[PDB]
Amino acid sequence: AFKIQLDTLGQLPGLLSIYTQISLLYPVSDSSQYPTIVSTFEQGLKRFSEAVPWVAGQVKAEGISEGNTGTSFIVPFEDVPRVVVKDLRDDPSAPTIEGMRKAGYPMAMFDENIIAPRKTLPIGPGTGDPKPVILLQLNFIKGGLILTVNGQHGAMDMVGQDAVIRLLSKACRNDPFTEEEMTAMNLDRKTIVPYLENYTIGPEVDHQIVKADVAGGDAVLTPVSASWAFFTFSPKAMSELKDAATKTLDASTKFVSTDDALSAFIWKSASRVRLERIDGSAPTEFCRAVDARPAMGVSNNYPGLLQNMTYHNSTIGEIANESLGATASRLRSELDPASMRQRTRGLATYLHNNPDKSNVSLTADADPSTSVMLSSWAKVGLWDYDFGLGLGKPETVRRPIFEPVESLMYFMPKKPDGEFCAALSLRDEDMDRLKADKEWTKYAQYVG
Ligand SMILES: CC1=C[C@@H]2O[C@@H]3[C@H](O)C[C@](C)([C@@]2(CO)[C@H](O)C1=O)[C@]31CO1
Ligand SMILES: [Mg+2]
Ligand code: NA
Repeated sequence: AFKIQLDTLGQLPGLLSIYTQISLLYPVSDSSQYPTIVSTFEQGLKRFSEAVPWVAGQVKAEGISEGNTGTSFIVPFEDVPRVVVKDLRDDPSAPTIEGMRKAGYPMAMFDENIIAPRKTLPIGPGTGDPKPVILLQLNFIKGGLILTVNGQHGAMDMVGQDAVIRLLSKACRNDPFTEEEMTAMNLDRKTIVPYLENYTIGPEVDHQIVKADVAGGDAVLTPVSASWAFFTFSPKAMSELKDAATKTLDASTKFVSTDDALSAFIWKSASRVRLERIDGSAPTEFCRAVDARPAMGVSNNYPGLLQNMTYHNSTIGEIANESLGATASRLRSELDPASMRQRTRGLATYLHNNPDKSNVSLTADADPSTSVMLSSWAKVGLWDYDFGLGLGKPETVRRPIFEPVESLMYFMPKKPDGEFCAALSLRDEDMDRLKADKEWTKYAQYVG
């Protein structure tokens, strides 16, 4: 038995309600291999659960009442995490490995309804019902295997989910866990962010509390037609964007990263096409997800939810028209560790002080029409894991498609050669213009 209070940050209503999904594709040479794939995975899940029982638990809330959104804990559920095994080899609506390869692994070929064990959003059957900490699905497709992992978002951010998956891979291989891994997996969560003393409200929580007169909130489904698409950026395209940004930096900015440069290029490209439907004076906010473990001095192997955002406010015309380096400098300027730490402590403290957490959101004031809400998974280690399956490393690592959430965006785990894959969700008007935009298509290959 275990009763592990979630990270205070994981008590955010918008995180408690969603699952983060990721899919790994492997080629499978012969259908004779599938029974061993399954048994290897089941034995790995069993070994993992024996070492760290909470990975098989569920997230459960208690103390909910009027004006009290309660407190959630990881508590026992089943003996092992649930894996669903699904044979799609003869399903004509399923993808095939050759179809994938020919289309360049599009998001539309990773349909969460077909290849994931549970939806991202709390929509449909069984989303009212236990919330398992992690759920898995093995999908047999013609010539291949799609492994999908779902993580309960209050229990883990993608850095934490990567930590968990990485240890699952070790458990499948029957490789020992290190002492540091075991320690990180068992750190107390409710104390991992030290609170601020005598804190009511401050700039730490700017852009994170919903107000009646300000548009924003969690996973806003806009009443406009929208879609998801992947765009790939070659290692050369990425280095040319980084070069272009580096040449045009603000005087206050010594350097920017590859990630900064692409995030900036997208904000600029989005703002540029949006000029076709709104005035340049229209405000625009970039909300950028940031792993807060380094600022807090926490192990990269901590499997919980320790993430914040940085916020950047300008206007559509300014962002579109300024240099790439000006825009990348905006982003880099908010990454001082001391700042991230103070802001993160402030958010955690505000949450701790307030039984009613219903107004708190990482995108509290991000207007979907003009904003960019981006989370980069570029640094996570998913391209390296083989799960003892004998299939080699993943051929691709892609997020499943789900309902369009206007202005929400992700970077996939960076391919070892340096290729980036960006998932963009935009209203049709914006998406169509972006795809036809020469400055965009110079670097971005549309995949879908
Ligand atoms: C459905 C959905 C998932 C989201 O993904 C990334 C990150 O995992 C948290 C979130 C704040 C996030 C959480 O709400 C985002 O705003 C969202 O709507 C996000 C945009 O930064
Ligand atoms: Mg409320
Ligand atoms: Na050790």
